[PDB]
Amino acid sequence: TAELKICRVNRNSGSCLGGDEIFLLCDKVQKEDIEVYFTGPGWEARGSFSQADVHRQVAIVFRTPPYADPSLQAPVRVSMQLRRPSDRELSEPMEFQYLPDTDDRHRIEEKR
Amino acid sequence: TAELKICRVNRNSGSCLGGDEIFLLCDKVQKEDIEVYFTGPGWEARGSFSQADVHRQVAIVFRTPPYADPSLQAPVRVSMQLRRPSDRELSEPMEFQYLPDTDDRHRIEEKRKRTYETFKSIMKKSPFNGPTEPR
Amino acid sequence: VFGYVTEDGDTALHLAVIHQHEPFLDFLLGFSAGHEYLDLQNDLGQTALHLAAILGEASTVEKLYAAGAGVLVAERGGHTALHLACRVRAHTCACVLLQPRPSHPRDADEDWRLQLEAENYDGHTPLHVAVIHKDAEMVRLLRDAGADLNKPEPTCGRTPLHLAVEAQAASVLELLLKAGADPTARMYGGRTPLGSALLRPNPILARLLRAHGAPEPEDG
Repeated sequence: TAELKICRVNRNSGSCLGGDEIFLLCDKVQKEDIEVYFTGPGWEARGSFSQADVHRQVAIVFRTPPYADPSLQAPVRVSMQLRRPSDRELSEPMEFQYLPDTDDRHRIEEKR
Repeated sequence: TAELKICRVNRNSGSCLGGDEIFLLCDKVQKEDIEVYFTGPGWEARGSFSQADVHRQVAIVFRTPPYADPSLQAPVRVSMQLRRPSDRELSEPMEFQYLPDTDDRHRIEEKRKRTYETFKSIMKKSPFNGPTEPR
Repeated sequence: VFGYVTEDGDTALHLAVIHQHEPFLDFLLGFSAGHEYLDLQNDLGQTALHLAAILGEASTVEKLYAAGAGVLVAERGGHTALHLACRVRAHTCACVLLQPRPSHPRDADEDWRLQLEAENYDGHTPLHVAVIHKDAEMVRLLRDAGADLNKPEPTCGRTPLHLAVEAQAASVLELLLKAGADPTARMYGGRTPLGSALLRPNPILARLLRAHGAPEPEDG
């Protein structure tokens, strides 16, 4: 069976609020049997995308999920990896850094 | 030479200074025979990348070229399309918009001018007197 | 303590450096020293130090540093003052920062090395930036400072050597090589610096890697 592997991403950091579009290049996958699994100490979540979002089975465009803590005050490093519901296989993890929300959040909360 | 088609891009705008990395998803291409051709009235340029930047011949990661005018003062729409040096074939064009650049050192300079009067004032009101009286 | 701020979030300090007014700067620092006032960030997330670094003013960076300005604070792009220096070739500024803070301000975790591996939001440490910008002089300062020459950036695991190859900066590639950067490192895909250099135009790069014991690439 093909192995799961993330070859490259356009960015490795984003808002703790989630919603950041990520372009991910990988080895051959099956569009109906693949997901982007985010994990950290006591936290799990998946990227958001549809099958139409899997390009020639070698690329995926997805939006990052919101982090556990929306009022993050400092960058938090988590893991990003490909997951196959099929056999529960996982690719080698890739670092992803969640960042605090700029303005409005914490800004109106004793900062500004 | 089946077909040339840009299916998706991560962004359609960038600094007029060039240098923005673009992730471009397309139909099958040949890494040694493909380029990203930028065009506008009286202007052409190519995206910057190497054969190693083409992924499974269905995606390309490249940096945008600098636009003709570095001191752009308003958004300029141009066309972006795949080009095959082989038979000079071109894909349908995709719009791309160059924008005025937000350079650090220059951003500081315009901020300096915009704040001249304010600065003169703050130190005027402060207990601070002024530079040494030149003999 | 003074607390004026412009519409851009710039305090009297930010404006002292923006206006390059050493005399007033000295005045401000006269009190600021040790306070949190020094690390206040305008709306771009920049502190006075960041501004001084961008301007490439080694003398101004020392005053701020001597006064106790935070050296790990990051602006909007996650850039520390050292990161900014590496973008504008501010060699002398990097030098001021790359050593123990000056003793006492100016009256007529305290490991400065934590700056070396600080990473911005692009997943870049200062060395990555110096190489991306083909800055041999800056690479030298970072090397001597003890920066990690093998640190992979996170989009696809490129090491400093991979970046130098992408940058087609042969002299930088060599500096890295002579300093012992492991030419056997592969990015997430598996490609090595040599394998990468082969798909590049400038022949020098491949020659260097070869000359420094870089194993030959594995097909494709």
